[PDB]
Amino acid sequence: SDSAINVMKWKTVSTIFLVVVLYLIIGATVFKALEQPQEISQRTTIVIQREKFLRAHPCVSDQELDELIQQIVAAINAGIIPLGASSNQVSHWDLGSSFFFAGTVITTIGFGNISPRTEGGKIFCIIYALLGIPLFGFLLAGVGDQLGTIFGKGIAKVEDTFIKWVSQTKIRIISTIIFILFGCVLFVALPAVIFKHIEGWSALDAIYFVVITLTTIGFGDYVAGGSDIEYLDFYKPVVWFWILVGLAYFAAVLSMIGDWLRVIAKKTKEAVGEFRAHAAE
Amino acid sequence: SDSAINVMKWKTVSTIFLVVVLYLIIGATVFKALEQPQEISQRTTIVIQREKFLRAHPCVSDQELDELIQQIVAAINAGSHWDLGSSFFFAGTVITTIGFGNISPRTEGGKIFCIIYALLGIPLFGFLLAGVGDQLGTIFGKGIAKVEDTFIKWNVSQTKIRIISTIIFILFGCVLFVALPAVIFKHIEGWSALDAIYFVVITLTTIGFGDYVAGGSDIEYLDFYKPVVWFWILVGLAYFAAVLSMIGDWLRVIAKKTKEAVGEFRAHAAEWTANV
Ligand SMILES: CS(=O)(=O)Nc1ccc(C(=O)NCc2ccc(Cl)cc2Cl)cc1
Ligand SMILES: CS(=O)(=O)Nc1ccc(C(=O)NCc2ccc(Cl)cc2Cl)cc1
Ligand SMILES: CCCCCCCCCCCCCCCC
Ligand SMILES: CCCCCCCCCCCCCCCC
Ligand SMILES: CCCCCCCCCCCC
Ligand SMILES: CCCCCCCCCCCC
Ligand SMILES: CCCCCCCCCC
Ligand SMILES: CCCCCCCC
Ligand SMILES: CCCCCCCC
Ligand SMILES: CCCCCCCC
Ligand SMILES: CCCCCCCC
Ligand SMILES: CCCCC
Ligand SMILES: CCCCC
Ligand SMILES: CCCCC
Ligand SMILES: [K+]
Ligand SMILES: [K+]
Ligand SMILES: [K+]
Ligand SMILES: [K+]
Ligand SMILES: [K+]
Repeated sequence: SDSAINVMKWKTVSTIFLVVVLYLIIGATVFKALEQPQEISQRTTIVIQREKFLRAHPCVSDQELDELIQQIVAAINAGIIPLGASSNQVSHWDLGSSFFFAGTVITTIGFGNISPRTEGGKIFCIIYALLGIPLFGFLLAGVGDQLGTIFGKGIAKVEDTFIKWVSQTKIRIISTIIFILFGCVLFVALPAVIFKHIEGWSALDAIYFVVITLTTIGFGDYVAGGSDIEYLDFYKPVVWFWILVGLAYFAAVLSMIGDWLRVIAKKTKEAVGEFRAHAAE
Repeated sequence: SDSAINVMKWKTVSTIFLVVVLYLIIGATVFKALEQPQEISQRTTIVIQREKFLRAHPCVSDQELDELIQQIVAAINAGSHWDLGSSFFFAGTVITTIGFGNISPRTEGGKIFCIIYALLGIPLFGFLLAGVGDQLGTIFGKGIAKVEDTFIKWNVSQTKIRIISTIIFILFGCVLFVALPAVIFKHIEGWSALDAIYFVVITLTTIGFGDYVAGGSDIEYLDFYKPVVWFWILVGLAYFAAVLSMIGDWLRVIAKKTKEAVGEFRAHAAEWTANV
């Protein structure tokens, strides 16, 4: 009965699909609740700034002012500092910043502050990604293993001394607390602190940046290394290492969260099974 | 000997690490080769536009121009972006981890929710994309039963015909999830042929720079378009997940082969040099 299990499978995929549809709608409405207000205040007050300089200089043709801004915003995506007081500039595609970019491709973070303009750069980026991504995978997989076997020796010692007057599958609960507790210190708390100090971001922004980057979402609204500050270059390498090990960590963490849902889902599926079966007496 | 296998493992991780380091350096140098030129041409010609705009409108003094650009850079950090739909789109960029980021949260609350929404969303989406995988896999599973019947009752038989199947997967696959959608994008968005395919690959690999985004400009869109892209993403992401996984396995193989080919090169360099 091969098609008997296939009918069961399509029934599962579909309910999850609808759960995910529903999840997007909830999310959609909570984001627009949160962001539509500040957007409206900032759009009224940017038209306030506009009319102050629109009529304060009528001798500018005035259909060309919105065309000027289009030439600035188009050119900001390639990354420019168009000013008289700072017309000498650093490079976006120097030795290092192209090494950084290559990293955003293979990890699939893809911040995208810097991205290829040349038709060749795009064609190479496509080739570089398709071979790079799988390749990086194996490293991040091995970075997983090692870091796993490190914490494997770390729980042998702590599941020896906590052998008091002891269940097997309940000491699993105490281990996974030590994974999340120490884990959020090493790959989230401590690095966010460093970022707060070095970059000059808010406490929230750092942790946000940590999570957005290590989940490989990589908006790129904040980027470590991104501004022209000073930089120790003890710094930037330490971040490469952080990324290597942080991405490993979040891969597990997300995988745990995944399994918790599996469980929560059985429970809630059989709780509805109960709710129907009693349905008022 | 438990530490005997651990030393083997760290030896594996390291060579891969150095391969990946080396891969970034090659890549680094090919990107800078490619992009440092266009950067220099665009920086000269943006200072040409700057000094041209003082002269072509002398009404503007040099001191108000630097104040204007500060109000544009201020306004670049904001930009409706968060309408009914575009917040649904955003939520999608979070869970798929494409994360284009054309639209991103500014409010301290939006960031805090985004963190919570991502950590529970990402794993959840995974299961769907996993199931979308299965089904699409079992569809093409019936599709190869029929085509491995009519071609396996005659010419050159087994162990080479696996090579012909995986060509049919990639050939048809690149039509449905790369060629055909890029065409539609060329027509609808008005991108170049290259840009479409670039956008397809950048998005379906979940890299998601966001230098191009389907739906992103303020054009008349047909109500039918944007949903059809949601579906494409759902099934395209599934496809590329396998494709990347294949590419991964090819490397596994290429790596054994190249490891034993060096094993050969050494072994003759040996018993050609013992020959005195
Ligand atoms: C805007 S810029 O391109 O001109 N400036 C730079 C920006 C960032 C970096 C860099 O390497 N940061 C650490 C890092 C490393 C690897 C990965 Cl995947 C992610 C991260 Cl955050 C370097 C230069
Ligand atoms: C400045 S804007 O944000 O308002 N413009 C938009 C940009 C995109 C969309 C949209 O729905 N695109 C289809 C789509 C769906 C889900 C995912 Cl993950 C990716 C994609 Cl490309 C809508 C508006
Ligand atoms: C296991 C219970 C569910 C929630 C556990 C949350 C702990 C991890 C959060 C990491 C954020 C750092 C705290 C903020 C310090 C300024
Ligand atoms: C100084 C400002 C610090 C702000 C700390 C707020 C961070 C809270 C993050 C929420 C943790 C989510 C855990 C549950 C996910 C399953
Ligand atoms: C010891 C591991 C060797 C693996 C090297 C694989 C190199 C892949 C190059 C891809 C050619 C386009
Ligand atoms: C990008 C690198 C292309 C392949 C380079 C060859 C790998 C050398 C290490 C193999 C030793 C077994
Ligand atoms: C600009 C400094 C970056 C040096 C990189 C060193 C570690 C790379 C590991 C992939
Ligand atoms: C976060 C809301 C999910 C609701 C799911 C309902 C499935 C029976
Ligand atoms: C002192 C050890 C450093 C911890 C690794 C993460 C650093 C950003
Ligand atoms: C070299 C033995 C394997 C463990 C090494 C960890 C080094 C950070
Ligand atoms: C099999 C083709 C479906 C996706 C094409 C439309 C996406 C732009
Ligand atoms: C047109 C340049 C091609 C780079 C591989
Ligand atoms: C919020 C989840 C509801 C599942 C029945
Ligand atoms: C707007 C969501 C529809 C997905 C097919
Ligand atoms: K921008
Ligand atoms: K991204
Ligand atoms: K991005
Ligand atoms: K990603
Ligand atoms: K991404």
